[PDB]
Amino acid sequence: AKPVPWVEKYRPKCVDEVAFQEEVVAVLKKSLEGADLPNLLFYGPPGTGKTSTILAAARELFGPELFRLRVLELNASDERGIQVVREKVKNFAQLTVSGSRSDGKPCPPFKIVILDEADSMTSAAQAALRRTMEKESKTTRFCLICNYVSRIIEPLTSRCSKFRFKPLSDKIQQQRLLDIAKKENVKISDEGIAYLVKVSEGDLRKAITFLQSATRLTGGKEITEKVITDIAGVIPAEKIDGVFAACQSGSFDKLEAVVKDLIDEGHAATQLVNQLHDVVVENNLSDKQKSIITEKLAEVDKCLADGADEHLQLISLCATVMQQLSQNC
Amino acid sequence: KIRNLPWVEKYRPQTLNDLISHQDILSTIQKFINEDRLPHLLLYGPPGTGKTSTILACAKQLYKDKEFGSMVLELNASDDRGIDIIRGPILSFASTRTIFKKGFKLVILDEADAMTQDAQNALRRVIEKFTENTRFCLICNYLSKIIPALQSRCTRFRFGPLTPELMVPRLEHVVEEEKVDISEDGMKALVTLSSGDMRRALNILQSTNMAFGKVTEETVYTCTGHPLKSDIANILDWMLNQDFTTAYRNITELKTLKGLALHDILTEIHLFVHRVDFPSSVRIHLLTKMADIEYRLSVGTNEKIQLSSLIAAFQVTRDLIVAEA
Amino acid sequence: HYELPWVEKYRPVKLNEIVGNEDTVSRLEVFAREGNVPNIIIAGPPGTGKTTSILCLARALLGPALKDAMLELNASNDRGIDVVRNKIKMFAQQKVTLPKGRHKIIILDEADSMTDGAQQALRRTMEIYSKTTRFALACNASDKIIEPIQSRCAVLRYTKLTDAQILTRLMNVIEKERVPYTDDGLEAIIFTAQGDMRQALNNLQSTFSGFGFINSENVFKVCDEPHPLLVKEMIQHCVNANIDEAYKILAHLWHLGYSPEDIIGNIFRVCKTFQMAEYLKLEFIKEIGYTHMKIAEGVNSLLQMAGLLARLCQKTMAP
Amino acid sequence: MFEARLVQGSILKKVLEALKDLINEACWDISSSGVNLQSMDSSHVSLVQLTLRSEGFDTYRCDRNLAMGVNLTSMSKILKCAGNEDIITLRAEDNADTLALVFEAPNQEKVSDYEMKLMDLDVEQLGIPEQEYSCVVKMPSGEFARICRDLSHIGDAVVISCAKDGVKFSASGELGNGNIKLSQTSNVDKEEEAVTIEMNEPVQLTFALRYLNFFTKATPLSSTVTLSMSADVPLVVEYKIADMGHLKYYLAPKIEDEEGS
Amino acid sequence: SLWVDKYRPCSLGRLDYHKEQAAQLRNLVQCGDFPHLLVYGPSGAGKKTRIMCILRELYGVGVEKLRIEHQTITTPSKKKIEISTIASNYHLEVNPSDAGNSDRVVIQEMLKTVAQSQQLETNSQRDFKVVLLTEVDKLTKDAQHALRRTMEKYMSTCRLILCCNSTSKVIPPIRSRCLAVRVPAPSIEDICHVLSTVCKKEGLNLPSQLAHRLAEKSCRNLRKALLMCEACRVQQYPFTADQEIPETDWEVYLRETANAIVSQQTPQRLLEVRGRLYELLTHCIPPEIIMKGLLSELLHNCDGQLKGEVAQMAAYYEHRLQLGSKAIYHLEAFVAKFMALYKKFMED
Amino acid sequence: ICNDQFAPSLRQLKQQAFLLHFPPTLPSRLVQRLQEVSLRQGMRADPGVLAALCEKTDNDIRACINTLQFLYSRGQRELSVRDVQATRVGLKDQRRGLFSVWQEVFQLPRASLTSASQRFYRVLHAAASAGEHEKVVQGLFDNFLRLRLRDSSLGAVCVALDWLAFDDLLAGAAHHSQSFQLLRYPPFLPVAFHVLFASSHTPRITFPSSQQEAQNRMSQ
DNA sequence: TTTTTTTTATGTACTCGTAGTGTCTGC
DNA sequence: GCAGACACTACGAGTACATA
Ligand SMILES: Nc1ncnc2c1ncn2[C@@H]1O[C@H](COP(=O)(O)OP(=O)(O)OP(O)(O)=S)[C@@H](O)[C@H]1O
Ligand SMILES: Nc1ncnc2c1ncn2[C@@H]1O[C@H](COP(=O)(O)OP(=O)(O)OP(O)(O)=S)[C@@H](O)[C@H]1O
Ligand SMILES: Nc1ncnc2c1ncn2[C@@H]1O[C@H](COP(=O)(O)OP(=O)(O)OP(O)(O)=S)[C@@H](O)[C@H]1O
Ligand SMILES: Nc1ncnc2c1ncn2[C@@H]1O[C@H](COP(=O)(O)OP(=O)(O)O)[C@@H](O)[C@H]1O
Ligand SMILES: [Mg+2]
Ligand SMILES: [Mg+2]
Ligand SMILES: [Mg+2]
Repeated sequence: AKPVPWVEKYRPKCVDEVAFQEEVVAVLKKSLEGADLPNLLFYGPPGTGKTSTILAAARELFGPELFRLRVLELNASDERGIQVVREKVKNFAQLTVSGSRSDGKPCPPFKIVILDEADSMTSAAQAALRRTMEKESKTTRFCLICNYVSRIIEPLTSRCSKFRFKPLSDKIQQQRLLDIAKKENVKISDEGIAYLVKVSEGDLRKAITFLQSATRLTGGKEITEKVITDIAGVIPAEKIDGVFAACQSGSFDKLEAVVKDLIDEGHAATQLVNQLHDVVVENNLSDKQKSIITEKLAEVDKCLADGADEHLQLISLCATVMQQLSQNC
Repeated sequence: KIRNLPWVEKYRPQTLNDLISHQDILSTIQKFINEDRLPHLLLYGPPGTGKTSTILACAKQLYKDKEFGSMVLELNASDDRGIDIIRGPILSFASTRTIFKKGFKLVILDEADAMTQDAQNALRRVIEKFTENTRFCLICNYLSKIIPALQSRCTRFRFGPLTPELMVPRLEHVVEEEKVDISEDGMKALVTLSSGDMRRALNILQSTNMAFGKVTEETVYTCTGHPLKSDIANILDWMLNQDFTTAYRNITELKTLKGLALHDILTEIHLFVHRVDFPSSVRIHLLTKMADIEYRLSVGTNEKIQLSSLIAAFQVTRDLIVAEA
Repeated sequence: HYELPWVEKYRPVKLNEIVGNEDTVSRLEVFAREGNVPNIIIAGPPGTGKTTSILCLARALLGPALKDAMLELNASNDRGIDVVRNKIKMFAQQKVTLPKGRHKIIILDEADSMTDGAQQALRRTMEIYSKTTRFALACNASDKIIEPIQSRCAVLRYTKLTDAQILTRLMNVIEKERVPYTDDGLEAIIFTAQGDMRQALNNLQSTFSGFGFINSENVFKVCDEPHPLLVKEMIQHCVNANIDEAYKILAHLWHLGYSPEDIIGNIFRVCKTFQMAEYLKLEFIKEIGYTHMKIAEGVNSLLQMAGLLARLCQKTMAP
Repeated sequence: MFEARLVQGSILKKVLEALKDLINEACWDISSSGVNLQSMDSSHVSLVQLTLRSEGFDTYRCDRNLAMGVNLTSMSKILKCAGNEDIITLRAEDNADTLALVFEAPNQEKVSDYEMKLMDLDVEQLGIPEQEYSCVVKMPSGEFARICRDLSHIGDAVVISCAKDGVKFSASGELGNGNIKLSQTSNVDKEEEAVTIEMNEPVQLTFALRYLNFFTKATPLSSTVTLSMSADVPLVVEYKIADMGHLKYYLAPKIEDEEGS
Repeated sequence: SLWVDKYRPCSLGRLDYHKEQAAQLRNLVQCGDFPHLLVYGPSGAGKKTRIMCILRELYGVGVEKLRIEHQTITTPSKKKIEISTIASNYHLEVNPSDAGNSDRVVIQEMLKTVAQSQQLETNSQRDFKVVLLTEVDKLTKDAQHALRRTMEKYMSTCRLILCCNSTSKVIPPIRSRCLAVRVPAPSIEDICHVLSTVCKKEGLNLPSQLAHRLAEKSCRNLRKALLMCEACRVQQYPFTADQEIPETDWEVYLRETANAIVSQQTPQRLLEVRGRLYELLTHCIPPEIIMKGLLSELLHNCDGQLKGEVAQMAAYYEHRLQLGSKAIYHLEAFVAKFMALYKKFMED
Repeated sequence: ICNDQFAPSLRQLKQQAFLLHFPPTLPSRLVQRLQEVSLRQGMRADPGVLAALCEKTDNDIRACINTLQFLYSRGQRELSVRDVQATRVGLKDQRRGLFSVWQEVFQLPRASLTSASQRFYRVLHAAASAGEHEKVVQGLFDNFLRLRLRDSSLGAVCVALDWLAFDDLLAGAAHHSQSFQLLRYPPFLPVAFHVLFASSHTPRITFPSSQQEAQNRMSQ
């Protein structure tokens, strides 16, 4: 009787529990009946349910006893070089399809190779998969899972049927979160669940983690908006107004002061970029100033995605918006 | 009999008459085969155009099923093709006679761009020395990764992209052999989204038929997730006709409503940016900004900021285009 | 019996049948007639006739003693460090009875594939046994062969064949094969050959087998126009900051099925030897490399190539 | 249900060590007549045809015909830890993938069950012509192995000729030529060491030495080997096992071009 | 033992600041089903203290008995690499960045063997083990891509507490899988209270002005504030209000380097500044901190209409330094660009 | 006997051996010897065309004799200027030293050959044929700030450092993505310096040591 | 008129040193 | 019959480079 975190306790065991990804779920439910399952390429943002969907499909297709004989799951936590593709994957694809389900349910006549996190594979190891996928297609199937489809080569893009996992909408995510909170005997207000589905941004894993952590923090009592704002790392609007007032002042000393105060408070630069972007696109600035400022915001977000320093990028963005705000003064 | 196969492998052109597009190249190869004048071939082109299918149909036409394992040596990127293989099994296959029936042998080297330059340099005198005994077919997607010495020895055929006028009857044959209800706009959307590729047109057809049961324009654009032409025209009209806030709200509502991705929006807006009679200074700025936005989407970057920058690249040039007059 | 293709069927067996590089081929004819040939390294483009010249010279020098007084090695052989010591040196030490002015010939075809250690070991066995044996090396990239080996041999360099030199051999093949033709068809074959006799014979045989007549459209239905002939025009359009014609050529190359790597390789190849300002050429090359890093990292679309063209046109207007 | 039973483990070890560097994968064709294996090498130059009889096993049952394609490195590692005097059971179900090798330890106390996963290669049947040959030679296998080892030191491609006199081996190499000719060696006390010529028309064909040296590794299987040669059909090396079956090796001639001069 | 380690709190109830976060962290880890944690904040805020307090709250007092364990890992290039590990009977502490670019081999081989195995004793130890990945912001993206399926598959028997300074260097697949815990730096009042309590426990008297100057000079770093307070106690026992506070040599060397930059704008001065930057990179100073110190000292000498351009150039060359591998090229390019801008501003 | 004294395996020999370094042979003695060889073989040649061969083969006796043996044969007796001046017979690729490449980059040739495109291609081919690309990059990095630079606004220094960062980014991307077809552009790093810092002065080029000393000190 | 050293992350190719091991000699 | 000596191939280890 050990406790388990809610991201794994509420993982979809079957394909009916996967939310909002209606096209790929419908394809896999047709393949459960006996339709010809093609090669799959799942791609999309994190937390949308790419791994859970194919694991639920494999569990529905093969059952418990045939998962070790029909599914080869390789991810980036193990070595996937050119020799792993040439030896291990090809010898798995060349195996016979034997073993039947003992519970009387039908079993498909193919194997499944789940090459999860196919971004990290090299171009040579991806090029070695091509005739393995084409030649052994009678007895095995392939499911490449990635976050960026540009890092997978165009022959493997052509060989697989591409499914893009959209970010979950607020209706489906709110319904799933309310079902999880109902099954866990915890109460969450409407403002709390609205701020939760605003914060999580289509990441259902982040939403389940925030809901579990808010349940553990409050002890099982009512979850308000304040605990969601506390645990979500959302910068208060007073800091954003102070940053914009420092930019409207036109003095770089106050700009350095507010940047150092935001850095010393440990706020993430991505959250600051998101909140500054919302303030910039939702005010009465001119179109040219908004244009330049949003272009600098996109460049700063790209630089932070490449592991640049937070303080220098934030002071460059703040200098740009200070120049734009003091140009019209 | 019925088999559980993907439609890109269930429906493969086993003969040269089942391929659609490259009629002059296939006629020349058929006349090479019928006159027994088959040279070393170099098939190059974009993926999904039917090069491996062409050489497999030629190998099945040349050799019978009782002797196919001794006359054809097919090696690809899943096999080890180092210089010890060129000096080993390939040279011994090229330099020896046949076992069962007298004839010329065939060494198919699929994905020849994946071979190392040492192997490609070792292949030159193997190709030239045993021209009478064996024939070589190099197939690649990128011709630059094949050395010019091997490009000189093999006559090259460009298997270019499949035109959508010739892609339609093969798709109609696949549809009539699978009992699929498809409309004219569904076939048009299939041959538009394929873009000279019959793998992606079969995959999309099978995925749409499994997801929805019918193949129309809306079902194809919903299963693929690609935006429609009207959505791209609306996005361009909003980015060129109104201010930043209203265009941002309308494009954000359109993306949240239909679940669109910014990569496909960027591709279709790039296609629209050349049809619109922009000034040449405006077009350079728009292409540079859109290329930068496409490059920023390849990493862990928030897509909302990149959507705002995509709007910003046109809101910069609105007053420039208007005051140009 | 199976009929050979016209590249291997119409390989020249005499040195007088080799067209192109008339001075070097004439001196090789004189050396084959008289003897006492020095060590020779022939460098040049592919399909020029370096292997044909080496084999014809060796055959005309030896005659009946070709099987016992010649050692031919290729990149298909081992020719490592244990072969230069134990096979080439043993053949140079081997006694072969030959007439005067004739020596044993060690043909080392495609000498770029040899390692640096093998070429270092080759030096003294070439220098010592030169009274009895001679060396005839053929290569494409002359920089791969080291400086002592090039000093120990006469470095003959072959240039690309002219259109008249290709046309003479093609007319010989046509009169041997009774191929009907027109002048624009042979002009198209010369255009698609690009200084390569192998490609000229292959394109002629492909057109004759597929259509049976040589005109321009029958050639271009199977052959293809060269890539740099349009890449030079699009680079010239990028120099004059004309983005529309440059994108027209880029879209024409994109719809023909060329990958972004091949297109950017031809763009770099044209920009390396283009006739423009040097600082502008360096800026062009740096922008090509910056785009090619994105092409190699995974993002490779028509938008990226159009952005590269826009950046090349922006480099002109920004001094 | 397929269940064969090798009375001793040495013969299977010799068979799988003969084909280890040659055969890519083993295709055991199972019938009521016995166990058949027709497999080419990785270079598609050689061919191996092993035929083991049902009477040679301890117990042999076969309800339906099977065709079990399996990897050879795994079976080599399984048969490496097998005794030479123990009974080895091969088991296979009707619609399963586990080919089971059951044997005993060299201490002869504990049992060992090693499963193998069957491969799913669709291999077209190679038609053996089974025609008459223009040269048939019965010679000892040890002398053939010795003469192949002695010609491997001289060259790499060997010209073997046969006529009314007898077999003849030539190796035109870098050191020089080595020409070894044997005939009528039946006048000894032994019966295995004898050279007998049966057919008429002389043939001269050139073969690789690596494949001949791989073929000679089956020397402990048979005391007397048979060489079959003709102008069109390939080189056949026939080993006749005592009470189990036979083994055929097929090797194609090389392409040799005469001098123009 | 220094003052940074003598008076470190042991439990979550003994923290001087962020007491509400201490109560929330005690409520979070009580049930045992808490997810992976990503403790992020500025250096010296108290992240490692709160992680060790979380470990005490989970297990017994046996988490303070630590030991060095050495592991040898074989790379795909077959190069044996030695990695140290702080370990206890309940948890492990690994810093994979000591393997550098081979850090992925730590994640694929060393970590998964920890994750794939259950525990020996399940009574003294709890139902799960804890792995502390220290400084995950210095991990390569290959290692962070190797981390995610290990974090997702075995999270019921191995919980992980990643610690970093900036979450921008952590990939969004890793940040999606863990709860982000923000530990801000203590304010001036909190650092003054901590220094006053430390001086009272040592039996000393500390003025409020000296503690305020220590908290101002430490830039909200409590470790450096405690070290500066102990150094001020050592160098002069009577605590004067205007006592001279000792300073680090690399910071004053950076100040002198930027003074040498702003003093003259010539290629000879650029070659001297490049020598100073090699001297700084020689002593294992990270290049982003060199860039930050150069910007913070050069902005004191610029005019009001140049600071934005100088900060934008500093951020641009910092990003190009992160994209590359040789820091001296981008550092000297930033110094040369600033010299050109400064010469243009002063002559016009 | 060796051809490169600065090999890493011979340095411990250089501290113990009687180091005799060969200068290139004098053109007058070489021209006289080739004239004597041609007179012995019965061939006529003016000393001008023999000096042209000498400057073509970079004072190589064996290459000049082999070139004369091929060019004479027996068809003609008098050697012509255009036969030696042609690139078809006798031209060989020499391996340039590092200091010769740095002298070609940082110094203009003294006064056809006055066009900038010929100097561009000559510097590019010399830096390509020299080899040891990283040593050339380190020498350019350690020697370009010691010149008497006319660019007082430091624009040339900034674009040179941009080119160096371009080289570093290309090396990182080629060693990261395993795409080595990006290694055609860093050969244009030396020639770029030839467009930036070409002077008619006589610069003192020192061997690069800063990036190795800093690496050793960082490791210690 | 001027010279030392190991990082980049795989994949391949070359070269060289070492160690079980089958076979031959001898009392 | 069994200990010593011979060459034999398989395997471990170090190094370089990858472009036009
Ligand atoms: N569509 C969904 N329906 C139901 N639960 C979901 C869904 N998406 C995510 N979840 C929950 O969030 C957890 C994470 O889902 P995953 O399938 O691992 O996400 P993911 O697609 O793998 O993200 P990446 O790209 O691998 S970081 C699951 O275990 C579920 O508990
Ligand atoms: N011309 C064509 N006619 C019919 N089907 C085609 C054609 N081209 C492609 N296909 C389909 O695509 C499948 C695979 O085509 P391939 O032979 O792999 O094409 P390819 O151009 O050689 O691909 P690459 O370049 O190797 S990824 C075939 O089995 C068909 O289902
Ligand atoms: N100058 C020529 N005259 C006549 N036929 C030629 C000539 N050059 C090439 N050929 C033809 O092209 C074939 C190939 O010639 P090769 O000598 O093999 O080319 P190559 O010069 O060796 O180029 P590489 O570097 O080896 S690919 C010959 O067999 C001829 O049929
Ligand atoms: N609540 C507290 N009370 C007193 N001292 C503290 C407290 N929190 C942290 N410290 C001290 O401040 C320093 C912070 O260092 P550390 O805990 O390692 O955090 P970080 O990892 O962010 O540097 C430690 O040396 C610790 O002794
Ligand atoms: Mg996943
Ligand atoms: Mg293919
Ligand atoms: Mg050749």
